[PDB]
Amino acid sequence: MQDAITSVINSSDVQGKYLDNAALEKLKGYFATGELRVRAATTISANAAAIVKEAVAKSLLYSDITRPGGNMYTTRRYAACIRDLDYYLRYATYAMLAGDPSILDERVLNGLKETYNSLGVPVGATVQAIQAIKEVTASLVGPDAGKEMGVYFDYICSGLS
Amino acid sequence: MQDAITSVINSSDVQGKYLDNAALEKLKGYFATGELRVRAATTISANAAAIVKEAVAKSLLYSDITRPGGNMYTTRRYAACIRDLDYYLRYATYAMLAGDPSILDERVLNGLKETYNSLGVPVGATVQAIQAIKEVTASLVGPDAGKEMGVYFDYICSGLS
Amino acid sequence: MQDAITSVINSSDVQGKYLDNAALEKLKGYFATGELRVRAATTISANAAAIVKEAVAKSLLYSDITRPGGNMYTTRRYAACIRDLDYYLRYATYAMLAGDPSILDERVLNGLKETYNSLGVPVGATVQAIQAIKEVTASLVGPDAGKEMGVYFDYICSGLS
Amino acid sequence: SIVTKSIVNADAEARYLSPGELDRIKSFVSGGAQRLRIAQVLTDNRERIVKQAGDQLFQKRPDVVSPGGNAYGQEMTATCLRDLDYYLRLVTYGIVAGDVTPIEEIGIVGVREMYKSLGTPIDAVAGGVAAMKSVAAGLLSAEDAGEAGAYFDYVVGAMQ
Amino acid sequence: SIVTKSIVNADAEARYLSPGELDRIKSFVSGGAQRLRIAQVLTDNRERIVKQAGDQLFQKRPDVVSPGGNAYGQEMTATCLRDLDYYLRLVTYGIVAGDVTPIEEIGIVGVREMYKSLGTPIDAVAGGVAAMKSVAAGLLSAEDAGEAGAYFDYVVGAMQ
Amino acid sequence: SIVTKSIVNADAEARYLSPGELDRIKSFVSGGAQRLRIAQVLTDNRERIVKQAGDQLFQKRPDVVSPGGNAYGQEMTATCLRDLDYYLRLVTYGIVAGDVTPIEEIGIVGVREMYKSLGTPIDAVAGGVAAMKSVAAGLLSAEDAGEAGAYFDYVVGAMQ
Ligand SMILES: *[C@H](C)[C@H]1C(Cc2[nH]c(Cc3[nH]c(/C=C4\NC(=O)C(CC)=C4C)c(C)c3CCC(=O)O)c(CCC(=O)O)c2C)=NC(=O)[C@@H]1C
Ligand SMILES: *[C@H](C)[C@H]1C(Cc2[nH]c(Cc3[nH]c(/C=C4\NC(=O)C(CC)=C4C)c(C)c3CCC(=O)O)c(CCC(=O)O)c2C)=NC(=O)[C@@H]1C
Ligand SMILES: *[C@H](C)[C@H]1C(Cc2[nH]c(Cc3[nH]c(/C=C4\NC(=O)C(CC)=C4C)c(C)c3CCC(=O)O)c(CCC(=O)O)c2C)=NC(=O)[C@@H]1C
Ligand SMILES: *[C@H](C)[C@H]1C(Cc2[nH]c(Cc3[nH]c(/C=C4\NC(=O)C(CC)=C4C)c(C)c3CCC(=O)O)c(CCC(=O)O)c2C)=NC(=O)[C@@H]1C
Ligand SMILES: *[C@H](C)[C@H]1C(Cc2[nH]c(Cc3[nH]c(/C=C4\NC(=O)C(CC)=C4C)c(C)c3CCC(=O)O)c(CCC(=O)O)c2C)=NC(=O)[C@@H]1C
Ligand SMILES: *[C@H](C)[C@H]1C(Cc2[nH]c(Cc3[nH]c(/C=C4\NC(=O)C(CC)=C4C)c(C)c3CCC(=O)O)c(CCC(=O)O)c2C)=NC(=O)[C@@H]1C
Repeated sequence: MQDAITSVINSSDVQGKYLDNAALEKLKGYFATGELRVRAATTISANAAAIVKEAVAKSLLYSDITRPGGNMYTTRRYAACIRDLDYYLRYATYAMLAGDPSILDERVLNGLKETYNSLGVPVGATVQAIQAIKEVTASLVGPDAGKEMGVYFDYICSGLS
Repeated sequence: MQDAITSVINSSDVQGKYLDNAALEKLKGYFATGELRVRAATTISANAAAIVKEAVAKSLLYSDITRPGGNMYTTRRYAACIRDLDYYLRYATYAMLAGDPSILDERVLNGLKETYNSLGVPVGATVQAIQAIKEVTASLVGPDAGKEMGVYFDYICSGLS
Repeated sequence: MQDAITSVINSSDVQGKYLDNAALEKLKGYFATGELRVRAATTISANAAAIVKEAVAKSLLYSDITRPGGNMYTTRRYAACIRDLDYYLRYATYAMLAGDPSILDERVLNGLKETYNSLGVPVGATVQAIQAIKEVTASLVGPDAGKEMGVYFDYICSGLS
Repeated sequence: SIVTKSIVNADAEARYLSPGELDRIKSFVSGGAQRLRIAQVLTDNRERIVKQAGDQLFQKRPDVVSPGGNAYGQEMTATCLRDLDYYLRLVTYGIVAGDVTPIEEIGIVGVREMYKSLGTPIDAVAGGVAAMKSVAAGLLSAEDAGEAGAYFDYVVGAMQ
Repeated sequence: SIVTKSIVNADAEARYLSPGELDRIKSFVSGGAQRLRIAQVLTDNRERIVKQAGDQLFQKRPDVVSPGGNAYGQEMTATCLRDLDYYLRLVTYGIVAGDVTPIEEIGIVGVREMYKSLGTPIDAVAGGVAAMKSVAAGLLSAEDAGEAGAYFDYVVGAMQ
Repeated sequence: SIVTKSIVNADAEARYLSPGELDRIKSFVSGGAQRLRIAQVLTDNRERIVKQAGDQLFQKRPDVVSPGGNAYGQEMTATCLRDLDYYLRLVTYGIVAGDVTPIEEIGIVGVREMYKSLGTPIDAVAGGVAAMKSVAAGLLSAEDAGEAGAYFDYVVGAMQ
């Protein structure tokens, strides 16, 4: 994976260049936000089970998806689905700390669509649950942190298409 | 895998239903003749090595297949071939007890044709050996149990075709 | 793998034949070359690092390939590349001792092009480096040994194409 | 079912069913009609079994239907009794199958994870299933109650 | 062959052949004509070697050519001698190769499974190969019999 | 950086960052402006740092710029100073990252294998990098020289 710092270094290194004014400005941009990323990560980590619970209650429960025949029916599938939502929240939080989505390509999305397609896991309902996680997270971390987390939630959703 | 019993349970569970008259009639269908499946399985298990030996003697031995240049020449290939016939008999017997061919799709047939084709294992001669196993099995378990076993042997042969 | 001896044995065995006049004459032909193969192998072994160094200096250095943005930039990629050339020289020397290219198919070429293609390793540049290894090797082992080594270097190159 | 479980156990040791496994299957099939009759009694009496089990549970754990409790309010109480009806249904499946596999695969794998996310006290769910066993036992012969009771006991033990 | 064996050993330690491995190859190929003459003499005498070894085996293991025996009757006896002819052929391959791997790959991997399926007592097959060694030895110099004998002994040991 | 390292550690144990990992990130980013200023000094003075380090190395190791030496002659001496300029650039990357990973991944993994193939004396390369540290230290506060010095020291130590 890369973070916002290693991304700038990699871009300079492939050119054989010392960090120029544009590179140093990009690094300053990341350093200026670092404590705000740590604050958002602390809040999410402390509330991670509660964020998933509220998102599930707003987007999936009391529907055909949890009723007999639905993809979230059976305790095994209920548990797999909320485990997946715990993964999306934890990896989106990593990506937000890094200020870079590369961890999502490497550790979340690689073969995920093909796995969902082989098992019959519904992508549309998964994207609705991720959208609920995005909105519940935003309610706790504030609009700025919520929009930044939303970039990474949207990146996961797009990777399922 | 599923058996005759779990197929009925799964069909009731996907509808959220307790077992209705139609489901109970299907379960009675399995219970009515289940002891005949157990009897045939007892006879096959007690005679498994002898069934494969006689089938090989009738269908493969003293031919171009076991002579230099045939696919059963070399002790390694001879042993792999009779191991494959032991697998077909053991799995066909499981499927017959279950009254369901799903174990064959999951544990025998998945990528089997492609494997044989990549190695140059002759499918025609394999189907002839399976036909000999069907006839030798029938001679021991009787014509009616022999026909039921033949359903599962034919399922394996079709999966190679 | 096979060598020139097991090639004759394998050809006799697939026909069910004891070694005939042609088989014994072919084995004599290989035994008569054995000391010349061992001589060439001893010279290559003693000069293995120097052969790769000279081949690299003639085919890869001071180009876009070693500069930032080229595939040999970074010490890790430089080292992986000369390790691959060490492998080609060592395996070509094995194939020459054996008088048979089968070790190349089994231990070098199986999925190699696909691996290079997935990593972005330039195959054209690799084949040019192998061609330089062929010419440097020939200068040390003499024209007859150089031609025999060139059969195996050409075999690796063709397998990468 | 006992058939699939015997096959899976034999397949894991690359062997035929033992004569002991085959004898258990023969015994299962021979009692098959009696297993269907037990399932039919639980099916026919499901309203009584669930309602009376609910009443017993809420007498021992009135906290779960008090303010702050997971089952507080008409709608959450109804959902609680729906879950007991789900477990009674799975117990009927286990009884006809002669093995806990259908119960395990539908209602036990991941059960702790589900109820923990929902905030449901799983010790009180287990208490509701134990209550259903006692009500069901009142509708059956001693022999039939012993057989049905083993499946109730499996659910209670898997939630503890 | 001795060449493949040296290469496989070198490859497993990511190295060129040792000076010792290369010296063994030079010594082997220098003796190559003498090894080919051993193979030619055993080939020229194959009918004699197999027939006389068969007679020795059947004298010491009368069970295999008696009622119930795997080789009982003219046709099964003939098939038994065919198998001894197979193993004599593989022994000539090992002798010219300087290594048992050609024998192992054609006639040893899976040999217990094959003979167990056929009902052939593999200790009697080993006895027949040991008999061929003693007959073959009578047609060779002491040095040549010692070399040939090592290949027969490998087969006998791999069947025990 | 320390950010990637903390995340990779957390990911390997399937957990959120520990409070200790989060505190390391907060400490790192708070020192960010100081790290950028150190990188800017080395970047602005790169010509001086490389040229003067080169002169010091060639005075300690005149053999590398004498006949038979790897850097002998105008063209090879220029390539030698190009390599020192590479290492100064990587040191600036390490300083902004707060750890050695960019230096390791670009210029240390495989470095002994590269220089061995080229015939370059890697103890003299290490000497050149040590010289750059001593020239750079003359342009920095004691505190800044201590921080920058750790990155030069990492390169020197990794080439022994
Ligand atoms: C929840 C909103 C929706 C589901 C989810 C659901 N997923 C699965 C199976 C599943 N999910 C994953 C995902 C990951 N594994 C990882 O290690 C990572 C990397 C961080 C991810 C993203 C995998 C690999 C699998 C398959 C293997 C497994 O079970 O662990 C299931 C189970 C399907 C089944 O087996 O039938 C379900 C139910 N389902 C819904 O209906 C929701 C919309
Ligand atoms: C016998 C009637 C015919 C053969 C058979 C033959 N098969 C193979 C290799 C082989 N077979 C399988 C099959 C299975 N493996 C499994 O695990 C299962 C599921 C239980 C099955 C059905 C596999 C996977 C393979 C390849 C790997 C292996 O060898 O174990 C060979 C060997 C070919 C070779 O390597 O040269 C042979 C000879 N040959 C005939 O001529 C008969 C008609
Ligand atoms: C040098 C002439 C050219 C390169 C080479 C280059 N190769 C690789 C990675 C690499 N190469 C191999 C090859 C083999 N591994 C084996 O075990 C064998 C058989 C003995 C061979 C032939 C592999 C499998 C791999 C990938 C895994 C690994 O790194 O070991 C790289 C590294 C790519 C990277 O990860 O960035 C390079 C640079 N590059 C050029 O530009 C030259 C033309
Ligand atoms: C009653 C004894 C206890 C409760 C129960 C309770 N459950 C729920 C929600 C609920 N329960 C399930 C259950 C299952 N899904 C399955 O696939 C299976 C296996 C067959 C079961 C058992 C689900 C899925 C849900 C979510 C709602 C939905 O159906 O989508 C609630 C409601 C909680 C809420 O919404 O806040 C309650 C009250 N609560 C207690 O306190 C009793 C001990
Ligand atoms: C003689 C010393 C002992 C016997 C031998 C015996 N063998 C057989 C049948 C037989 N054996 C083979 C052997 C091989 N196939 C290979 O690929 C190789 C490697 C080169 C060998 C050694 C085969 C394949 C067969 C099957 C027949 C065929 O050729 O297709 C028999 C016949 C048994 C039967 O048909 O009932 C016998 C008698 N028997 C003894 O008792 C001696 C100890
Ligand atoms: C100077 C302190 C010492 C030298 C240096 C020297 N180097 C070379 C050749 C050379 N160096 C590299 C270096 C790198 N490639 C990378 O990717 C990195 C990581 C950023 C490094 C450090 C390469 C690739 C090469 C080969 C030429 C090319 O650029 O393609 C030479 C030339 C040697 C020759 O051609 O004979 C020299 C002189 N020499 C000394 O003696 C000093 C101690």
